[PDB]
Amino acid sequence: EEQKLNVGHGLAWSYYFGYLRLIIPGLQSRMDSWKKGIDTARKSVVVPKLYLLIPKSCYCPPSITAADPQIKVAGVTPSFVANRAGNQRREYKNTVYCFEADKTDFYCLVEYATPILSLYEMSNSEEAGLSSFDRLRQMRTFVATLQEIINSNPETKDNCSLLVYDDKQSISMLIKDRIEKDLSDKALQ
Amino acid sequence: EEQKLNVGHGLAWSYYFGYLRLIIPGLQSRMDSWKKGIDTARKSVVVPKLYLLIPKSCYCPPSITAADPQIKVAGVTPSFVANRAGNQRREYKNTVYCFEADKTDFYCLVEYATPILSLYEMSNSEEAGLSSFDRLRQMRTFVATLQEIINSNPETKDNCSLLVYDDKQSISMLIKDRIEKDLSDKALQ
Repeated sequence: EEQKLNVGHGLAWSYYFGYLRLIIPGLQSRMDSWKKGIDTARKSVVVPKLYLLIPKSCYCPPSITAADPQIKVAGVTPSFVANRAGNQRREYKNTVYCFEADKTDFYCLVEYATPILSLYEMSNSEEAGLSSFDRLRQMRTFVATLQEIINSNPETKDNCSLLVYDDKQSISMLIKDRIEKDLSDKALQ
Repeated sequence: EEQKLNVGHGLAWSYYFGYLRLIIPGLQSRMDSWKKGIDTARKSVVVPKLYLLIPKSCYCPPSITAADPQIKVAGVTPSFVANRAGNQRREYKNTVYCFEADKTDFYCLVEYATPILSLYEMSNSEEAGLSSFDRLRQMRTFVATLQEIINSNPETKDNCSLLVYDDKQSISMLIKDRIEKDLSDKALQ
């Protein structure tokens, strides 16, 4: 049936509790400590936000740097600890990316929304129950639900942005345009 | 709404394409090579199946051995490679467990169904959209969908068994009873 192919709401709740709720809270404070390590002649903007890439094809390439060689790994925050299910502790580190634009170095966190890779696989699969699968519809439920979850948590609301785009430009260019849009409003506030 | 809390079908499709489709196919052949390493006086049964623990609470403890100290790590298959999304290769290894019962050593693969940990978190969370969340209903959609996916792939159908149980006995005892049930029928066939 089509109902077993209602998958997007699940992918969102899983991505949040299994990952985003763990790696995002605290991010501003971590970037404040990390930012103090930049000491250069170069103008640099450090944005304490994770930019989540949601390509329309749902194809998540395995390396950011390989998809856009303008986005280069700048380093990594110090490790921190986060808890699932009350008491299940794991160590994490945020990976900082850097791209140059308009003679200024921009630093942020960037990742693909890896759960949508299953949307890609379900749409190209051969498996049996998949005839009435609608990739864009599930990608929309994912985005919509995930956006609502992220907004409902003040530890994630302002430190996370979902970037939906047609991957058929470049991702660094997309991120630069979003950073400009976001930074204007944070100054307005 | 309740519809954004229809999550079980998603957790199942994600667990399959993001994990089970990758670590299960080939398992019989891997256990055949691994089995040849057992050389002892002890009677031993090597079952080439992954037994997936689905506790009713949806609490997945972080160690099999810590939940049941009768299930001990016996070793690991040689590494193999599996592909997501056509071309995204990662290395994997199957972890073999051993428990003793009735004076015979039983060897198999055992894992908790980790996606259900998000069902646990959604039911104890405080987050906003979660008022009409029904943990058992979502755990049933998960099991039902996952069972259908696993059966539709001949590379997984016979090398995977879902063990649903009330975690309020022991898991090794549960697995032993399922192995007896399964081994009878494989002989009938």
